Amino acid sequence: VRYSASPALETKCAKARGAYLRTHFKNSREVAFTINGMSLKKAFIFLDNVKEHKQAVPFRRFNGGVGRTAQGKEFGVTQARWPVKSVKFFYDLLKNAEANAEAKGLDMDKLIIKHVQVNAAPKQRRRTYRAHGRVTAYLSSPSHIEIIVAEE
Amino acid sequence: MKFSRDVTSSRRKQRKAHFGAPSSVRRVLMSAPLSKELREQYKIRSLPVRRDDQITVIRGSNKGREGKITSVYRKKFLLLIERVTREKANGASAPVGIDASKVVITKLHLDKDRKDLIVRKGGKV
Amino acid sequence: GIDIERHHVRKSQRSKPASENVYLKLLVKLYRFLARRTDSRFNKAILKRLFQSKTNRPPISISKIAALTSRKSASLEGKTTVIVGTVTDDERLLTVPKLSVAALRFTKSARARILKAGGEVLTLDQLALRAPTGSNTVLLRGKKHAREAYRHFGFGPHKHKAPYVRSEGRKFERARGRRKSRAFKV
RNA sequence: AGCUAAAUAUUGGCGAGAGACCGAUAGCGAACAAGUAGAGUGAUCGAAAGAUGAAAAGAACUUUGAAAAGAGAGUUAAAUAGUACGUGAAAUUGCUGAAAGGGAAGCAUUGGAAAUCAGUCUUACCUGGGUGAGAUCAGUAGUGCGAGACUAUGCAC
RNA sequence: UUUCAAUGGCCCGUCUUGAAACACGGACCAAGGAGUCUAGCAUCUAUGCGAGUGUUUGGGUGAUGAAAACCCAUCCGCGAAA
RNA sequence: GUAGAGAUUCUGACGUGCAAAUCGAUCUUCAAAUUUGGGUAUAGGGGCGAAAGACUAAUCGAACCAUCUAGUAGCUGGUUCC
RNA sequence: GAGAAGCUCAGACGAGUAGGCAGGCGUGGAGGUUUGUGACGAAGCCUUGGGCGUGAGCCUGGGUCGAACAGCCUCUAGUGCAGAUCUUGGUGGAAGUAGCAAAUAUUCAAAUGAGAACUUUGAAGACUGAAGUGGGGAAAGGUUCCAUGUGAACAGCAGUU
RNA sequence: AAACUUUCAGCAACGGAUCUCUUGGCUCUCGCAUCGAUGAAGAACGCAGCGAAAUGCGAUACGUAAUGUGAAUUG
Ligand SMILES: [Mg+2]
Ligand SMILES: [Mg+2]
Ligand SMILES: [Mg+2]
Ligand SMILES: [Mg+2]
Ligand SMILES: [Mg+2]
Ligand SMILES: [Mg+2]
Ligand SMILES: [Mg+2]
Ligand SMILES: [Mg+2]
Ligand SMILES: [Mg+2]
Ligand SMILES: [Mg+2]
Ligand SMILES: [Mg+2]
Ligand SMILES: [Mg+2]
Ligand SMILES: [Mg+2]
Ligand SMILES: [Mg+2]
Ligand SMILES: [Mg+2]
Ligand SMILES: [Mg+2]
Ligand SMILES: [Mg+2]
Ligand SMILES: [Mg+2]
Ligand SMILES: [Mg+2]
Ligand SMILES: [Mg+2]
Ligand SMILES: [Mg+2]
Ligand SMILES: [Mg+2]
Ligand SMILES: [Mg+2]
Ligand SMILES: [Mg+2]
Ligand SMILES: [Mg+2]
Ligand SMILES: [Mg+2]
Ligand SMILES: [Mg+2]
Repeated sequence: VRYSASPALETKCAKARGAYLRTHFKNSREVAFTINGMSLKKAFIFLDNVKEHKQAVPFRRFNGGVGRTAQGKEFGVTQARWPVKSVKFFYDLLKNAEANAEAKGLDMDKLIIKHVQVNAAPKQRRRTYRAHGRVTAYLSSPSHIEIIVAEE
Repeated sequence: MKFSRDVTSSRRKQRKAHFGAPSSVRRVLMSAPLSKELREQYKIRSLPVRRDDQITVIRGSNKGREGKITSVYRKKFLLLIERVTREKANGASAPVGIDASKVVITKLHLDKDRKDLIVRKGGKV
Repeated sequence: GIDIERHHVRKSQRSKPASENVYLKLLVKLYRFLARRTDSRFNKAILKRLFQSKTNRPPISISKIAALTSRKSASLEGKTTVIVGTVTDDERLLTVPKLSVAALRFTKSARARILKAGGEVLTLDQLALRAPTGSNTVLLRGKKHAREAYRHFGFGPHKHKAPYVRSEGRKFERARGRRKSRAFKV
């Protein structure tokens, strides 16, 4: 497997990825865009706060119809949400990257999220039944997620 | 050039007849040259290989190795030679198959039928 | 803008043969030079006819040559006949006179009978050597409109041309429109 | 009232040899467990689907994780071949970089700006200048009669 | 090459006198996708032979290796007369 | 008037439905020309019809399946490089 | 000499639908030819580099890749797409939108478990209310029955069921 | 100033075009004449150490006898 980027010293970075993860691609993109560039420890704090509805993930691109909240203010937006299912996958991937960095002996105090990317995985297909005996798609939009953390 | 009306040069037919050959036909297809000393002794150029025959590998990464033929995997047109193996991930040694055309026989597993095959093939004992 | 009406703009003639015969190309090469470096209308005539198609170069027989060169007021006694085309035989002429003919092609029978009567056969390059400007030569052509298609060209009411019919006889276009007893005649 | 071989026919069956044929949306519907899966009460209807690698050598072991997995490692000529496997286009998408943006965008002409690309020049040939060493060059002698070219033995030093 | 400024630039295809049309088809991309082959006929051209022309209905070298090449007789077609 | 059998009105809900005919309320009939299981007969210019051209497997002013059949189209659409 | 299919000098002229003709460009396969290219990388593909042509198109650098392929003269055809409510496949914007609201209704504690609004146990609160949400059958299904496990897919939320 | 939108490129996806291949098809030619009440064609159900579809076979069941070959089968 190849990560989409190498924006760090190979010897001073760690990697984690997840493939075919059954969580919404659009929500995951918004989470990734928000935690990218954060320090690893603060990313964990922010993700836990989103779980508690103390902070929110701003929805910037896939925002059609998203509701308004005073928790978007800190990011200068009005549309934000708390996609906890996507949060959990990122929390587990961040934990994996941390353990990978602990295995390479990096200084676990300057670790920064240097790269995070969500790609749309192959869709999984279900059916839904519509009026007048019709059948239409009921697809899932799983995601591929990769994370690179590095010393600042 | 071929001239017989009973011989086909069709690539499709030749490949079908080779890869679809039955077990007894594949035995003749898996033949090896005899060594120079053996050719003169028995007046025979080549023979179908056999288990318990002694060969040396003449081509490939295993060229120059020697050993008995432990098995003749005819389903794969492959010979398994003793002590010609490679290491699996878990340390186990996996045998490496070699084509019969890529070895030369240095000692025959002679027996009653093999002796009959040499005389029938015009050779000597 | 300019108000020019253009009718005879592109010349309608052949500037070279359609044939790929290499020897015809060699003859054209010879007569391109001769028609250019002499003032002879004969050489320009030969060059032009060397380009022409088969239908525009009808054959002529040795009978027609013998008749055309033996008129009462002829003086075409000992002159070379020239045709850019094939010279055929006429077996009806039982006795062939002594003739000198220059032609593209001679039929085997025509050539044999000309020679046997003491005459001579020349190719057009041999003619160029003997009469480089065509002096004292009879330039001849075969009959252009003797071919079958000219029986039919111009067919129409009261034109007396031949119809295109698959077969000949009664029941094949000899009825209404071809006689008074069947409506009208032509 | 009657029989009869051969020369003739042959998109079925069986066996065989070929082709300026098609090359996986093509060629039979079917290159693959295809008249199969599936549909219809029934008569009938009827698909989709080929390719890791020379060889599974199909990733030991360590570590994080409830796990799926990840990260180290490992095998391989190649993992930019990991079976969701040759190559791997486009639509479509994420990240990064660049740039632009007052109710569309795109295009054309001309230049600015920024970015980026090519000149390899004055090589060849000729002459002059400096030193240097060297089997030494024009006319000739001789070896197809008259004239012309050539090589070759010497001299011309 | 990108972008800016100035000037110009309506959405293609189609039927139509006339399409930017408030006429129809066209969300997007790949791959597929429509004047062919045959029995004739007509003009024109090329080639061979020419008052003739056409070996392939057939038969032969032939067995070797032969759907080819090559050779060979009598008819017959078209033409030489309306 | 209940079970059962219907289906008047709301021109109610629904109208990319719970549903290719359903849901609510209202309403008709409710001991007979009543309702109904299973067996059985009638088959396509045929059946069957207390008759609406109704019904005959979501199909009916002539079912469904295959074939004739690439049916014909003076009509519509398309028809590929410089 | 100047591919005589060549070379050279001069003058006039240039809209085009339907339509006609000519000369070219590109594709599969056939004969011939080119001590043709190629695992020291053919073909194919990508390109924020270069060159040629009025154009169809062609050549080339870099990247990717892995087994074949091209030039010239001829032969040949199932030979060139933007359209056909074209065919088959793939994939978009609409969109994290419409929505997932009939059938009164759930709550507490414990156990199990990585994880419990949905499993199991106890407690409470309720409903069907005998023309039943109860207990059986006929038709139809066909193993759906039971136990033990599992929890990828399915159970349009969840999953230890 | 960001976010956002748009275009291009690198990389990563999605998808499976392209290229190369081909135990298949299609077409031509040559050769041959052999089903069944002595139960055919077709259908069903069974048979292997671990075998469901195909091949094969029939309670003698991936087979018995007989003949040939002559060391395999193979997950
Ligand atoms: Mg988008
Ligand atoms: Mg809304
Ligand atoms: Mg529905
Ligand atoms: Mg490679
Ligand atoms: Mg304007
Ligand atoms: Mg018009
Ligand atoms: Mg228009
Ligand atoms: Mg109209
Ligand atoms: Mg219309
Ligand atoms: Mg439309
Ligand atoms: Mg195409
Ligand atoms: Mg209503
Ligand atoms: Mg048609
Ligand atoms: Mg039709
Ligand atoms: Mg013009
Ligand atoms: Mg083709
Ligand atoms: Mg290459
Ligand atoms: Mg591009
Ligand atoms: Mg130019
Ligand atoms: Mg076509
Ligand atoms: Mg298209
Ligand atoms: Mg068009
Ligand atoms: Mg369309
Ligand atoms: Mg909603
Ligand atoms: Mg109640
Ligand atoms: Mg109650
Ligand atoms: Mg019960």
